[PDB]
Amino acid sequence: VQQVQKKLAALEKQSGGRLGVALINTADNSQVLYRADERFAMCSTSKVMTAAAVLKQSETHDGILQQKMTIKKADLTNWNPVTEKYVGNTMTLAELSAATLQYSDNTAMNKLLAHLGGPGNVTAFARSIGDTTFRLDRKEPELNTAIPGDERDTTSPLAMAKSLRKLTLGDALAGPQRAQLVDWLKGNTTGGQSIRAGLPAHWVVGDKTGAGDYGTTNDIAVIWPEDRAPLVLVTYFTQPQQDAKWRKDVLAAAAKIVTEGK
Repeated sequence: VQQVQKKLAALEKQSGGRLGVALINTADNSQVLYRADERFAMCSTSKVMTAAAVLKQSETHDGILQQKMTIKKADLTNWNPVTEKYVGNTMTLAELSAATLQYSDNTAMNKLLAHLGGPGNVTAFARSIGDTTFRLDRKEPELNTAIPGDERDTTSPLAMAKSLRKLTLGDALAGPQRAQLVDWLKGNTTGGQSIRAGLPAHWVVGDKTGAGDYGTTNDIAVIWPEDRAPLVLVTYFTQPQQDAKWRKDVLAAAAKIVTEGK
């Protein structure tokens, strides 16, 4: 309760980094905030707003998700778990969206950025749903520099939590698109050691992870605790050393602290 703030404060002190948490309990709209208004480098978590921008398009242009793009060996980047299997072939916007959300494929992200016309467009979309904090400035892999004091490609915990609620539970997207985004998040394969690790095994979760220089370790998610009201949670973490190691365990601990008894 008031002991939640003490635990979070102590968890950050032991971590040696800077922690950001925003929890929204949709049961009564109450919130748990820790540095909720400070900016953090989104890293791969920015892929959710990006994918949602494409889904928004599909609401007007029928069959857009079935539109193809060719994959060239010169498109490959530092992380191509899926795209590298299609070199010299094509991929639909649906496959690219899936590849970037569930495997955090970097080449797939840049493909979606090209389709949309650049990061400025994603930023505009954000603005269209009432988010005045979010901002995307670069593509993969540069957007993961996470340099202290740099505002490029950042956002705040509380603002990313609200936008995720709007996209997955609110009216920012239409029915079909909303469901498709929820299914993609639920199929993520990278969140095993983060938020999920701090929750009871049988709870249902949808999330997107993030990792960048300065050991920036993030994760955003929607959590369905048995038959109760869903919880929207954002855990952002970054460190002092540019080459610091990732701390997925710090997000897991923060998750437990704020969702205990929910």
